[PDB]
Amino acid sequence: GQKVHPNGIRLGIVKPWNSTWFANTKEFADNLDSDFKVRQYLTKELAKASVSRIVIERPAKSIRVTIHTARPGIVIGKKGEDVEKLRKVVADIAGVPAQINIAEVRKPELDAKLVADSITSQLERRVMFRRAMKRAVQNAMRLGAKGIKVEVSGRLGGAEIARTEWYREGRVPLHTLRADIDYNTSEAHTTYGVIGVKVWIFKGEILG
Amino acid sequence: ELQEKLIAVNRVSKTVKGGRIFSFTALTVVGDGNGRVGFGYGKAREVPAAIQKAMEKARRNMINVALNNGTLQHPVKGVHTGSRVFMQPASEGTGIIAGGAMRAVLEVAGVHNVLAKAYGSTNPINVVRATIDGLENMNSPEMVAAKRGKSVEEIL
Amino acid sequence: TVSMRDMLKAGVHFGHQTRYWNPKMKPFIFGARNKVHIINLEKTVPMFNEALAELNKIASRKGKILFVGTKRAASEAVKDAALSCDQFFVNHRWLGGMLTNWKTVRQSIKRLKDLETQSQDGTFDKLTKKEALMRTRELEKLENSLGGIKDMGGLPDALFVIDADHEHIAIKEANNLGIPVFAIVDTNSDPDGVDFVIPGNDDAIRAVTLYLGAVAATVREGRSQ
RNA sequence: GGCGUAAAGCGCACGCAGGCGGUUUGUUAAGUCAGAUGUGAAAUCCCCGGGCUCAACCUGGGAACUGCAUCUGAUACUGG
RNA sequence: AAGGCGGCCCCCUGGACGAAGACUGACGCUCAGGUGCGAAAGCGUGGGGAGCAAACAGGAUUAGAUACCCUGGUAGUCCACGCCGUAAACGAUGUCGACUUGGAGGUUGUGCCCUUGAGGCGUGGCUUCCGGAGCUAACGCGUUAAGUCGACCGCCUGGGGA
RNA sequence: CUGCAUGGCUGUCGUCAGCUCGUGUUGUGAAAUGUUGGGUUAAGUCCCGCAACGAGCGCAACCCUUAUCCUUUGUUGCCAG
RNA sequence: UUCUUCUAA
Ligand SMILES: [Mg+2]
Ligand SMILES: [Mg+2]
Ligand SMILES: [Mg+2]
Ligand SMILES: [Mg+2]
Ligand SMILES: [Mg+2]
Ligand SMILES: [Mg+2]
Ligand SMILES: [Mg+2]
Ligand SMILES: [Mg+2]
Ligand SMILES: [Mg+2]
Ligand SMILES: [Mg+2]
Ligand SMILES: [Mg+2]
Ligand SMILES: [Mg+2]
Ligand SMILES: [Mg+2]
Ligand SMILES: [Mg+2]
Ligand SMILES: [Mg+2]
Ligand SMILES: [Mg+2]
Ligand SMILES: [Mg+2]
Ligand SMILES: [Mg+2]
Ligand SMILES: [Mg+2]
Ligand SMILES: [Mg+2]
Ligand SMILES: [Mg+2]
Ligand SMILES: [Mg+2]
Ligand SMILES: [Mg+2]
Ligand SMILES: [Mg+2]
Ligand SMILES: [Mg+2]
Ligand SMILES: [Mg+2]
Ligand SMILES: [Mg+2]
Ligand SMILES: [Mg+2]
Ligand SMILES: [Mg+2]
Ligand SMILES: [Mg+2]
Ligand SMILES: [Mg+2]
Ligand SMILES: [Mg+2]
Ligand SMILES: [Mg+2]
Ligand SMILES: [Mg+2]
Ligand SMILES: [Mg+2]
Ligand SMILES: [Mg+2]
Ligand SMILES: [Mg+2]
Ligand SMILES: [Mg+2]
Ligand SMILES: [Mg+2]
Ligand SMILES: [Mg+2]
Ligand SMILES: [Mg+2]
Repeated sequence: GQKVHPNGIRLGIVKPWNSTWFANTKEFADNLDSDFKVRQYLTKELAKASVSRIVIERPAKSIRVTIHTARPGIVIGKKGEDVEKLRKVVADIAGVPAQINIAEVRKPELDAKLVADSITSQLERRVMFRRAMKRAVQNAMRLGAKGIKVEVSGRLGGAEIARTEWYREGRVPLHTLRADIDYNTSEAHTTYGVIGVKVWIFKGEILG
Repeated sequence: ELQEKLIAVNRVSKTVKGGRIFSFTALTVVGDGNGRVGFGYGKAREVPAAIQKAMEKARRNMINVALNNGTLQHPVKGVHTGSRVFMQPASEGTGIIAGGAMRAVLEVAGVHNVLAKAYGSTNPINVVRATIDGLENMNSPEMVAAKRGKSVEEIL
Repeated sequence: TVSMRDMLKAGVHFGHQTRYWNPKMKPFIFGARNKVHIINLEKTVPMFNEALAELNKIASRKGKILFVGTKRAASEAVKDAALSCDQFFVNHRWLGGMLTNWKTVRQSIKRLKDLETQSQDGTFDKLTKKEALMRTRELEKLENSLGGIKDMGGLPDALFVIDADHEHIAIKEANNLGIPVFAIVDTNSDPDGVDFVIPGNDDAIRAVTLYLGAVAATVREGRSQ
């Protein structure tokens, strides 16, 4: 358990929280359950949508869910068709009036949750894991990432001895605190077990 | 237009403090179907990366071989470090009669009629060096005529 | 184009002692006076003039010439000769793989330009002044090594070497790439790696100026033609 | 094919039999080389054919049987 | 020749080398079997016996200590004459001959320059170190070859068993 | 039930200064060089040298806290006048 | 000064 989580260590410096609200201790853990249930529901519902980061914010007892996705067309559908379907079930879960905003993800090859899920979706339909890791790195360094490191782990190709492998291209400074390391993690539930995928993407140093 | 053949891939090792580090070596030879022959030996952590380093070095340092019609010109011998190698010009359409690593280097050499035998150690790295060394000092009827200072017809 | 008493006054016939000489230099040594070999200038002149003709041959078709000498006594003279006929020089240490591993040194040629651009032309004063000296000593170091070839861009077409064994690394890189080699091959050097061998002294400052000016002429004479 | 270190130079030396032998001329013709003759059974193998509807098979002619003997030469080499 | 040879003196005695000639005229090289030599240890007979020292004894050390360490100590070591015939008897490289770039030495002759100093220029023998080509699995060898060849001999054929 | 089918997470060597790659070169090859040497540093830290030239992960800095000053704002905090 | 040994895949 050597390495710190690169998102959680940068949360005061260059990364924002995925939930930015306030409550006292009386109403804290109910909100944190309320934030958890909608991230649970939307991830299950928008699985085919390439959703990356669900940002939750609640002013004045009214939740505002900001969905980041690579394509909003499958999230919206017709104009106020699926978003309005998803808005009324958030209000059932959160118990407050809801609001869904959609921020489009330019360059989905440079977003760690999308890249990790692309590797997972490829690994689930039984592709060669090494081929999937090459194309995930080549697409990001072409699109302009200053450095990407991907990593799969355990039970690769149904081999009984589970091992981990990782590729790296460009510089990925994890110890630099002002480094924009986009880090997120996916899991592939293959027929031979569970393959965990990690991906680090370095965009550049924020000079605050 | 340069046909490319890998002869053998091999996994080597290197023991460090953490344990064994594995690596892969690749022995490839290229050729144009004529006297331009060249081999390469690459090495990397991964098998497709190792053949690519081998194909890269094989495309330069080519060597030129004065062939006959489709065969060699005189029975020549070649040695390198474990492998004395005999090869012989042969009649038309008898095929490449050659062993293992020697088959791959003569096929991209553009010969088609050889009678070969690899004596000694048949390690693919040294026997592919022994044929290239064997083919390089093979001399033409033109080369011996200019050297001895006679015509081709006085040599017959 | 250079007479024998030109060579005899500068000290081309001088060499090294009898405990340092190479037996391959036997067709070029005349005799041995005061335990120092004497270079046969009867064979120096028609071979050095055969070499200057090929310089006039290669620099006619706009070939690139690289001067190679890092003897730390003839370091300034090999720079001044290359700036006369505006060709390329190596006065401080020949980097291992400067020709064969050109594609990595190319990534330092571009770095040499950007450090000269940023500080001199870009005028990037008022930065963190310890890095401002780190920018300075970087540009000082790269100009000291790659400044003589920073406008060359590609591989040269002929190589002029001051010493055939002191710059033996540059001989091997030229032998791989098929580039012809011009070298002052002294008695303590190896005359096999040089494509056009020129006998002569190596430590004589007068002879270094004598050798280079005969080359700095036939490049300028070869450039206009 | 090997023998410093992988199996392998006798601990060293003298020396009989044996193997080998500088250079020049003459002679010899033993070796050697060439030719011829005799012989090397047939079958078999090989080549070109022929015959069984093809093939296996059968068969004509040839080459081969690389040997040995005798004779006629050749004289560089080796021997005398 | 190998084993080997160490104060000094004498007697007997083998070999090498050099300088110039003179002379014999292939008289040579190698060698199974054979014969001779052959360290130390050992054996036989007869001496000798200071020191050293297997064996053995005592002391320590140690879990034990038939060892290392200590104090003693006998064959032995020494001489004469025989025998044994073996060693990592090694350069782990059989002998003889020819050719093939160099450098720094050691030793031992000999010629030459005015020895104008122990110097200058050569020319032989033997020897040490480094190293090029070449060779070699590599290490390395490298004009004293493990390079390039010739003549003859000895020997090898998986590890044990042996 | 199987941590000896795994993911995730953690100890540990060890906050030890190390660990590697690209191209080049050397070696038939395993590999080597770089990364060694001279100094120096907490540090593969830096400088010089060098068949290496570069780059990456780390050793450092960027972060938090503490240590002095300034400006701004003074209640539920403060009391010199 | 003395200071030994460690099986299983
Ligand atoms: Mg931690
Ligand atoms: Mg074998
Ligand atoms: Mg054998
Ligand atoms: Mg042994
Ligand atoms: Mg042996
Ligand atoms: Mg012997
Ligand atoms: Mg005998
Ligand atoms: Mg004779
Ligand atoms: Mg005769
Ligand atoms: Mg006869
Ligand atoms: Mg006859
Ligand atoms: Mg028929
Ligand atoms: Mg018959
Ligand atoms: Mg005769
Ligand atoms: Mg007489
Ligand atoms: Mg004898
Ligand atoms: Mg005795
Ligand atoms: Mg007894
Ligand atoms: Mg006795
Ligand atoms: Mg007695
Ligand atoms: Mg006594
Ligand atoms: Mg005692
Ligand atoms: Mg014995
Ligand atoms: Mg001895
Ligand atoms: Mg000795
Ligand atoms: Mg022996
Ligand atoms: Mg040597
Ligand atoms: Mg040999
Ligand atoms: Mg020999
Ligand atoms: Mg040998
Ligand atoms: Mg475990
Ligand atoms: Mg685990
Ligand atoms: Mg347990
Ligand atoms: Mg089990
Ligand atoms: Mg490398
Ligand atoms: Mg190589
Ligand atoms: Mg290291
Ligand atoms: Mg290393
Ligand atoms: Mg150092
Ligand atoms: Mg560093
Ligand atoms: Mg026991």
